[PDB]
Amino acid sequence: QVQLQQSGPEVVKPGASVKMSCKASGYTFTSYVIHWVRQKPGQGLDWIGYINPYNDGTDYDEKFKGKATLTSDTSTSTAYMELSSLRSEDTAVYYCAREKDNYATGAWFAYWGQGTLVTVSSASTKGPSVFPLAPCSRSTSESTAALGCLVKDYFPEPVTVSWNSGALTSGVHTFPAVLQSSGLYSLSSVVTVPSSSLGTKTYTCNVDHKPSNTKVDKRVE
Amino acid sequence: DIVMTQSPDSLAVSLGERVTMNCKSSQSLLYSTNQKNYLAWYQQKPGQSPKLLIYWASTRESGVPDRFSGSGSGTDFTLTISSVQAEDVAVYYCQQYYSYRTFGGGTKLEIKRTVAAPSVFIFPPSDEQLKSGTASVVCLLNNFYPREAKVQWKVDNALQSGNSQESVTEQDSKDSTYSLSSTLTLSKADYEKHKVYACEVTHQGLSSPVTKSFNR
Amino acid sequence: GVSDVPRDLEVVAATPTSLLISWDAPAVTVHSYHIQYWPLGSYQRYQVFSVPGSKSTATISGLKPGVEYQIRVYAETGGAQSMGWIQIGYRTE
Amino acid sequence: KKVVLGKKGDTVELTCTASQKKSIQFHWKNSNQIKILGNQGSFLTKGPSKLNDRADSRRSLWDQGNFPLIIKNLKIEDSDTYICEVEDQKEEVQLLVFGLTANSDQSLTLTLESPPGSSPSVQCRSPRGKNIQGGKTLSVSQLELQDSGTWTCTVLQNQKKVEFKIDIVVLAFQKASSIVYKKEGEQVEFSFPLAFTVEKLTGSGELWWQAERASSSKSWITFDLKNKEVSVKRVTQDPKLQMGKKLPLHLTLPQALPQYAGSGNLTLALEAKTGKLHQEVNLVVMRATQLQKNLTCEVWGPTSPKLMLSLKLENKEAKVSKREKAVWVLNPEAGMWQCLLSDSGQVLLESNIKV
Ligand SMILES: *[C@@H]1O[C@H](CO)[C@@H](O)[C@H](O)[C@H]1NC(C)=O
Repeated sequence: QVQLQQSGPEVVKPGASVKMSCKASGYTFTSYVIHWVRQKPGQGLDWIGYINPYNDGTDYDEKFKGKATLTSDTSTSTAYMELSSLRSEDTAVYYCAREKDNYATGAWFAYWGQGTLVTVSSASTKGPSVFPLAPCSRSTSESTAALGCLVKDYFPEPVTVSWNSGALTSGVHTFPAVLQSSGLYSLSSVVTVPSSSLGTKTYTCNVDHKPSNTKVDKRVE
Repeated sequence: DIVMTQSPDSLAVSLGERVTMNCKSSQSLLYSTNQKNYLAWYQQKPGQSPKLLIYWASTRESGVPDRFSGSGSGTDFTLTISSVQAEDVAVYYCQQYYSYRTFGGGTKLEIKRTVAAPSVFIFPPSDEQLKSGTASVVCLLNNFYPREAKVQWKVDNALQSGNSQESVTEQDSKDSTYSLSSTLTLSKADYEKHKVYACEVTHQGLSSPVTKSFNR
Repeated sequence: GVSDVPRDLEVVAATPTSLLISWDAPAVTVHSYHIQYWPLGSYQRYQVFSVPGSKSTATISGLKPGVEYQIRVYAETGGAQSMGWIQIGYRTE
Repeated sequence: KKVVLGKKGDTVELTCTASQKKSIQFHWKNSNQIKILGNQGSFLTKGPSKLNDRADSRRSLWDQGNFPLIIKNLKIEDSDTYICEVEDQKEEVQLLVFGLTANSDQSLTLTLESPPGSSPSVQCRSPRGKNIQGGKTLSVSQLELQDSGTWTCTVLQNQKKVEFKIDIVVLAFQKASSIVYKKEGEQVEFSFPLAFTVEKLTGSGELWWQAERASSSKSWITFDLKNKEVSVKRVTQDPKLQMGKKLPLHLTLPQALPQYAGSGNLTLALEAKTGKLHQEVNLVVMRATQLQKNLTCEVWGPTSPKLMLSLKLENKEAKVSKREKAVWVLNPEAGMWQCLLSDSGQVLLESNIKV
């Protein structure tokens, strides 16, 4: 089981540099080449560079010849990449990957990291308030009923939501966030259950925000 | 660099049908010595990282099911999904490793289903949000296939503009359907003033436009 | 842009005393190719000979076995391009 | 199994052996399962591959049980996976061949010829020791006359490396400048390598210099060049200059002194084209020494204002540093101090002194 685990999401002032990490485990860290890919929101993958952990050998793509810097800590078995003079465009998601095998036998990116979201901005990180979304009354003639949570005034993205400690996964829809006019994102999460089952089970949604380190579970009924 | 180009922009395919997705490279990827194409195919389902599908352009990864198959040689390559399952809603990328490592623009594969209407619901604002001073009124549309949906907010029979913020998912993996969330945000004082709230909806599946209303 | 440099220079086959090199011509018409060979490090001991711009190869005789050499080929255009060159290295048996 | 890297055009031998120390049937095939060569009894049967000319084997070792595959004049396209096949089991050896070549658009360019799918990183060290690291292509943007020796580039793929050596020659009268930094008392060497086009051609030249005092421009020597023969027309008594009779335009100063410092112009004209060729040369001189209890380190000549002088013990940190032309310390701590004139990244001149 080869794992690749990157940093969490971050906020970085414009012009400042962001140094992010990628921790490898499950193989000889100095024996395979590491690659970095940038993906902007809902856009294609842009290759950046590749680092050889053995001697910290370095080659980049021209687009990132100035920005991208790849180093590796052999003892901790971690690969880093830092971008310099961040710009508004540079807000994106960056992945770290590995070659399947060595010495040109396997050069395709087979094992992948989860991704790191860097929100290039000068605004302050803020905690999400979680509100319950419930029907006005349980008089619905139709069997299906709707329950939900309302995550409002959170910055920066991402926020992940799970229902009943991640147990409930049928008929759940977590919507992509929207930037409120105020300037903070506002996300809505909902789930479907039958009218007969309200009050039988207790429904609670788990909101987790990484830049703020906030986990608030809201009881909804 | 080697410029990779993927056609089409996005693709709509019906269930059980055959998919063809093309990747053409700037210069050749075929290596004359060992007669191997240095090209690979990747899947990315929403919210996840990319997944390896085909390596050497002719071979698939152990996890990959049997319906996917890689074809082509030289400069013109093609991914073929034998029978589209509902769970293949994803964006597929192609990459070369001959020199450096360049990707494609991507092809979004969307499934085309039978038309189905939305099951619509309205929520009032929670008491907890009202004690803070803000009223938010969310209107939900669930599992409607035609992505085209009209939602209008009427407050005491009055259209509202400029204050609604709407959000839509991508195509569900289980049944290939969509969902929408229109959110009306206003202050507590302005919310108290009016008595009746309702989101009116239109859809290709709804022969008569439908509304759901609540009263404070 | 509009370069005047010989390309894809390599050694086709060799003997402990002689090299035979081949190169690929540039875009422009070339009046003559100048083949300059010297031992590694010591530029002072070079010997250079000229071949006509239509000839693609040249033999290099009189070499010492087991010696690193440096080989440089220029291209001169008569129009007033410049003296461009591609350079490799090699070792005799 | 095995992994071998090679120099383009060089010769490598792929070792295969068997358990039985006798002559037995075997053959070689590449990644595409194509016959490279086989044996039929005593005879050696050639394979159908495009490697037919260069691939070969040594029949001397067949009795001893070794079955090597020899490839001479390696090409990058040769890099592939090869398989030794005796009828019982197969041994596999993967081969990568690199190459290094130098283009020129003053300025120089290096391209690393690489096999497909490789992920190589290449660092390169100058003759003076300056390291230039890069990917598949390196660019030598700015060159000075001093740094014109044999450069060494070491190429690394994963854990295996290969060394390349190539010469760089910087032309004198091109836009590249010459500069030499010397501690007081050392002999000074200037070289002006000539282009191969004009080296046979004939002309005349001389060298003008300016000292610490700008009152006068001395004009050290006048010299004549005919055939490939350098003869001197006039020399000043003050620097005991030596002009090489030999063709490489070589000029030596007997010992570096502070008065012998400053910018200079070397002008060569030629009866053929009658177009004045010029070349810019600088000499910077350091004096770092102790008089009784005083320690003084001064530098003379045309130095860019940006560089900085420092006095420092090699154990501790800089006891004094200014960007000026002179530095002085009184009653310094006991130890082996050092005076440095340096830019931001590297130290141009270092002098070691004992207090
Ligand atoms: C050492 O000699 C230099 C020479 O100019 C002088 O400037 C400095 O003051 C002297 N320091 C002493 C005598 O301590």
